[PDB]
Amino acid sequence: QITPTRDLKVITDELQTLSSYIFHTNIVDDLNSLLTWMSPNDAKSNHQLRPPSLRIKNIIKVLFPGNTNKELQLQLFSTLKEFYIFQVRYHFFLHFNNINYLKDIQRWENYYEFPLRYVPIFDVNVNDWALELNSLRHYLLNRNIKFKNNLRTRLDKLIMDDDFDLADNLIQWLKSANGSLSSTELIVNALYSKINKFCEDNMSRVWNKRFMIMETFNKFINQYWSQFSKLVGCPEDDHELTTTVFNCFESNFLRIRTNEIFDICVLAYPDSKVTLLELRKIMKDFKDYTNIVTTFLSDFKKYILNPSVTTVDALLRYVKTIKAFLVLDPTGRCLHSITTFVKPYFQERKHLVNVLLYAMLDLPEEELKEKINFNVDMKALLSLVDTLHDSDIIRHAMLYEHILNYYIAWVPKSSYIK
Amino acid sequence: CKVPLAKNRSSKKPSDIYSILSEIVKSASGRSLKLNAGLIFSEDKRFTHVV
Amino acid sequence: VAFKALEEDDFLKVKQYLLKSESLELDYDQKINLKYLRVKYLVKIGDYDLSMRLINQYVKECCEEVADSNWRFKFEIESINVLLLSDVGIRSLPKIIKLIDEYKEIGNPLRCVILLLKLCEVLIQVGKSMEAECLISCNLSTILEFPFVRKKTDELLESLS
Amino acid sequence: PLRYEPNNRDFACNIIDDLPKLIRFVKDSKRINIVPYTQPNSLWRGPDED
Amino acid sequence: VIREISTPCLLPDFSKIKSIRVKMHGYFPLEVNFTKDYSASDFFSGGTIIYIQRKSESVFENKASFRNVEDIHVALKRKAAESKNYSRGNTTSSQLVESLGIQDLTMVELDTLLSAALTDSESYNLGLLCSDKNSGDILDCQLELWYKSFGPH
Repeated sequence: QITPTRDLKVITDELQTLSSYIFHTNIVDDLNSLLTWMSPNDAKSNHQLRPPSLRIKNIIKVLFPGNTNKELQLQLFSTLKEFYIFQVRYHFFLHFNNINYLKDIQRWENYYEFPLRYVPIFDVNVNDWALELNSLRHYLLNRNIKFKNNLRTRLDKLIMDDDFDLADNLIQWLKSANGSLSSTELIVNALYSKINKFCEDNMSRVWNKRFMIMETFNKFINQYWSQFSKLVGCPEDDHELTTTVFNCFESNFLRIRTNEIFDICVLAYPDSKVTLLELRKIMKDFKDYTNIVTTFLSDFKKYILNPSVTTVDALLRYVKTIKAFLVLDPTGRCLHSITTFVKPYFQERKHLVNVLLYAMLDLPEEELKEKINFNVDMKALLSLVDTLHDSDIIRHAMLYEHILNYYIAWVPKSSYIK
Repeated sequence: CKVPLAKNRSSKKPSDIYSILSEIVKSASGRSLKLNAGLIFSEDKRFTHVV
Repeated sequence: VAFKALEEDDFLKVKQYLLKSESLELDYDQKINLKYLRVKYLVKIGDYDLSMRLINQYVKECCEEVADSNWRFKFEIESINVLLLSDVGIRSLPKIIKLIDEYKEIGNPLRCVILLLKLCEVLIQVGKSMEAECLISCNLSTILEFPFVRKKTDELLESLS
Repeated sequence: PLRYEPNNRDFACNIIDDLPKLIRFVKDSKRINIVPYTQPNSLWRGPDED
Repeated sequence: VIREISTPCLLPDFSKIKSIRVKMHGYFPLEVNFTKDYSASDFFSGGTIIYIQRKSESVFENKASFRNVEDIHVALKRKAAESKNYSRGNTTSSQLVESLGIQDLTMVELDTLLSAALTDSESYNLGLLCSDKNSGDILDCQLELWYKSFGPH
């Protein structure tokens, strides 16, 4: 995209000489009047967003109603293009440091292109006017850091507020500019932020539902996928993109549940136990287990291991967590790790042995009250009892078949994890 | 003709004075293959079953 | 003595010593110092076409023959000085950055600070000294801890004024 | 609580952490023993396990 | 017949192999063809392991324009991968150099050079760079020299 420049003075003199020779009339003063009108450098003689008078329009009609005259007109048009190109960049450079927002550039674009409607100089088949404006946009992107940062913030704000049409207008402006801030990174970041907030809004504090990640993914798709596909321009049926979006949703769901696992296991159980089964379908790596247990132990000890908490409720919540994690983890290795971390605190409390064995044998409260000097919560006692009592935790032809069905059908610190 | 082997730039607790000295005096007096094996075969529990 | 002579601008004495260098039998550790001494001397004279071809050969052979990372660092920054001194330090931006983050992990503060000054110096010969002043202001506290860089650090301050 | 987030503009690297931590000499009745150094006020200021 | 396998897999006999190539998003591809002069056995005689060089996602690589296609799916995958580490900001030196506004190596250098002159030899030099057959931020260079030549002063 090489553009030539031949100085303001030279082209002005060339324009004056050509007009004087071709027209043989004193339109040079008028020609000076028009060029000032198209020139944005002088704010007094230009348009100032005002339509021209009859004089300007008539002269344009004269300019735009043999071969030597035709080519002379062609160089005159080329010289006018150079002058207009010269004027716009100089004006743009005069106000280059004054640009801090997108709305500034369109109003300047409108400011520059206001005379363009009244005087046609740009060929329809040649998108020259687009070329230099894209060139200036590319430069503004690649020279003005604060403008680049403002665009990032503006696009992020617009996509947070569901201002989709303007966001699309922003993106086309970016792809037209072809600057160092490619739209692909922006919409990825905008999409990633939007899905996270939507996930935070929807799948927080709710655990009693089943296959709810399907519901949230479906709800989000119905609400924004068409707009997002329009923004990107990719076909609506992009399978791989939807799969990656789904993979991010479940990753977010894993992250939130890890953060909330304490309240999930302590309070919401057993009502949230269904979510635990859904969680069991998701965790696959050792790091996930370690993060879950270290987070769970952190919150548990922060709240439960206070000696200020009643020992009866402490054990009651403790066993509630044990069964919850056992349902979550059939192996029970996490239970062992939780166990090994928590026992010294249990030995710290003194009445734990008596009350627990009495809970084991379901002793009546009267015997408890005879020799125990601290109140024991009866509704806790019944609840722990109910949890404790929860118990949801031909003869020759078959030998040929079973020997094939059992031996050919290939099935693909101690144990302490009973 | 120079088979320059690439030195593995491996890289956390700094510990204390005594622990380091105890370590050195204490030290004074296949794993990769198996680690590969867990990667050479994967995506199933067949190898453990056959062993 | 030669290094002190270089500091006191006694070019005649150091020049005579380099003549002894090429025909002496020297230990490797000694060899590097004289090898490092020569490049520093050539910088002061002003000829950089010879030194630039000379410094790169040294560092290239300072990584294959002997894996001396410390002497590699000292040679690299000399080349950085040669470039920015010739009003073109922008070529060194890829080189300086790759060392910064590399030594951030290592954690040697002296390495981290020296590259900061070089980074500051390149930014001021661009015409963007505004942000260079902003960066140096925040880090001024931790760069005065090292003595021998203070002379360079102080001198840059009057330049900003 | 101080929040000292890592910033590129902060090149003020720390070396005390790289240096090995000091220790203390305390002698009991049986013999002279060696313990890791703790600041006199570190017991109530140390990073909680909790 | 093209045979696609995972990394820790037992390739067939070396003498029957004609070429092998590695392609994956990230590390730039490496493809070697075995002619009659050298067999795979001789190539792997020193060792059965071949090393690959890392590609670089450097800010300096993308001065003004992106030659990279930057597909939406891989970009989303990379952001998700980065967020996984982040879950497990201006903390990177590349952001620092981005904040400094000195990403464009050439544009910065010429701005320093044009600061003042415009000697004929150097003037033709910048013009030669402006009219380069192939380069990057050519329009940026063209538009600076226009600013220097006929801009405010």
